[PDB]
Amino acid sequence: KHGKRYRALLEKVDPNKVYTIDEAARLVKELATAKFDETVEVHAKLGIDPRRSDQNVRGTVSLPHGLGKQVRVLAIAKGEKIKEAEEAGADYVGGEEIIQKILDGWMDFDAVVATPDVGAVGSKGRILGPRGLLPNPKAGTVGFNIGEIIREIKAGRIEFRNDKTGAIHAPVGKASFPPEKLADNIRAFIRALEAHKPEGAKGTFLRSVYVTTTMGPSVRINPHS
Amino acid sequence: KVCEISGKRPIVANSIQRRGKAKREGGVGKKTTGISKRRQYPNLQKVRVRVAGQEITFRVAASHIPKVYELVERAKGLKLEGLSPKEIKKELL
Amino acid sequence: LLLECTECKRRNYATEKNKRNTPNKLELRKYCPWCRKHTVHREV
RNA sequence: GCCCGGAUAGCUCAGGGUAGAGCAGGGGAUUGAAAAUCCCCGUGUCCUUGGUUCGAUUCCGAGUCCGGGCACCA
RNA sequence: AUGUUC
RNA sequence: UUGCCCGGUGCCGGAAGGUCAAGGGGAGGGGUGCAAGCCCCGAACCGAAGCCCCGGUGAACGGCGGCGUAACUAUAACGG
RNA sequence: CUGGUGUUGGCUCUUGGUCGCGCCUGCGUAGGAUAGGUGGGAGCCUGUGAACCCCCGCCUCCGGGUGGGGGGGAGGCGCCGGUGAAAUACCACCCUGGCGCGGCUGGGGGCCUAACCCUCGGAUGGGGGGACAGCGCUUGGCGGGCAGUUUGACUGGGGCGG
RNA sequence: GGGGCCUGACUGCGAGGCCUGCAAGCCGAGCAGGGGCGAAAGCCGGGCCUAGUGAACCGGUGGUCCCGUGUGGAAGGGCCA
Ligand SMILES: [Mg+2]
Ligand SMILES: [Mg+2]
Ligand SMILES: [Mg+2]
Ligand SMILES: [Mg+2]
Ligand SMILES: [Mg+2]
Ligand SMILES: [Mg+2]
Ligand SMILES: [Mg+2]
Ligand SMILES: [Mg+2]
Repeated sequence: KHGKRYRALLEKVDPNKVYTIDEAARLVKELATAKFDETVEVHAKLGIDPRRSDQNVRGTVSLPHGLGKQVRVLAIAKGEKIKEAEEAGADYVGGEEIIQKILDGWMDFDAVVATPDVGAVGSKGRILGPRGLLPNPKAGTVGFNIGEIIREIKAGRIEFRNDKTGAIHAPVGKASFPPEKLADNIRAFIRALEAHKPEGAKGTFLRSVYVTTTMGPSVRINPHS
Repeated sequence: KVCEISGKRPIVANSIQRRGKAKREGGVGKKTTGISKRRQYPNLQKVRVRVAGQEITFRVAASHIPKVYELVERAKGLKLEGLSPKEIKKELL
Repeated sequence: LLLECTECKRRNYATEKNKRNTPNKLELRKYCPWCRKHTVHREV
């Protein structure tokens, strides 16, 4: 029920022991034993009624040290914006007509942004939406400063958004950052959570929080440390 | 009826029925919707006990039940006889 | 629908009413407070 | 006032992406015909309100009208 | 299993 | 000989569910002391019968009121 | 009638409800088919024994999930592609609903005799019931069996209507 | 009827009156506080007017120069809303 390669990692964690945001940042890159540059995931179980849609931790956070990723941004805009965005960093732009090229079949982008005055984008959206890619105001991806947004996206500004279980998760780096550079990124994440606490919530906010990799085991940790 | 040791007897007590919400709470307050005479009896109970030859039994209040045993002991100094559990009884204090 | 107006942060009072479906969402209104004189006032 | 539940087509009712059987009308189909039987039609503010969401009749919170139980009404 | 008529 | 109707009411039964008292419980809060403390409020939640609910019951309370259709008419064994 | 409590004591048995804690668990259609939510994810497993037959165990929507194991002896799975609202390996955080040990709080039985209760040609005794019943205090319920009362005025009489 | 800034649908009062069995109801110049519109004169203490209402009691909430049962507090009242 588990990799020879994985069970060789169970030895290197203590279930019970709670770690510290650098014990874990040191410890993590030697739990990235899979044949590629693993991502370092942070996982908080939260103290919200996940049902009370208003106690809903949705946001984004700009991550210093970024994500180590390579996010290919599709934009959608008319007049002037178009290019203040073609450059600013985007890889496919613009500009209204490509929703037909969203026949679809065409999905070769990892994130999407748009200027408010396309509204009309959001209708046709059914294919873009449940994949979490449909430009929002809520988390991330709509504004008239579309370059200002394309930019920070590329310096790995992550969405995050609690789920129907009260849990929340985020990529916060690669197992190939210094540990000083995760550790910081981890701290930048909680700080975002902590400031998206629904004011109106019983119990301790971050009941649990863990750190882990794609393909690794987790580390029960102490936020603030 | 009556405790043979403690003298407790039934007493008259009204029973008050109230409706409403206390002023201590939401309020306006309580209105009495009926007050009725009734009696409260003591909790008399039978206590048989050995003493001397004869048995002897007491109608006594639950509260004072021990006091019966507390008598029986303190009547080991008395000179107790005659097929007269009657008399044994008045002889207890 | 009936309703108060409170000098900002605190007490005070004046009280009017709005028609809730039609334009209400938080009543904001410049008004004189007895206690310490002349202010905004939110609904309550 | 508090706690529960209900509100979906003309009526009677089923049910996070989508609105349905049933009855009555009308076409078909089956029979040599006729009944019985089978199939296909057209029907909604999904009580109202704000939320959550890319999407709400569905999830949330409020409100109205009903129903059940318990408070109580100056 | 049922399953009318001319 | 004593029909039809168990929806409502009553009685009989019923360990799905709703609600419901004292009491238990104390998340959390308060008054006062220099403090140990002493006094209160109080949220989950546990908490009977009852009522609601489910089934039965007529020599239990009761209820049995009202478009089309046959040799003309009328009526209607027959349907709704 | 009903909870609580006193009178009221001795032993058990096994039940809910809720929490640690472990195991499990997830099925509209379409679709390889049993798709719980959200991350992460391009790679994961494999002489630490693939495919493929078997059999053991739980779970089952009877299709298969899922744990192990024989035998076998080197490939399988995932990206891709179809379908779908949504993907599939692998990894993580998440009672979603069970089970199993346990804590903590209720419930219902059984057995006992010694309180209480009944009984025996009078009995310090024997028998039967038995901590129930009876009875005290308190809770809430049913309660025309009974009680005390209310049941407006105007009005071409009053009532009905208004 | 249309448009712009506003919030006087002010606080503190109120000469004088209409109405009137009481109680209620009604109109109100003017003064001060602080304000709005207007260049200014000035106007603004809701609505063209006359229906859209309910004494007291008992409670609830928000304030607050008040009382606080030997004393300090507290309980609980009062007063203003
Ligand atoms: Mg005692
Ligand atoms: Mg019946
Ligand atoms: Mg009673
Ligand atoms: Mg009478
Ligand atoms: Mg005057
Ligand atoms: Mg009075
Ligand atoms: Mg008062
Ligand atoms: Mg004093």
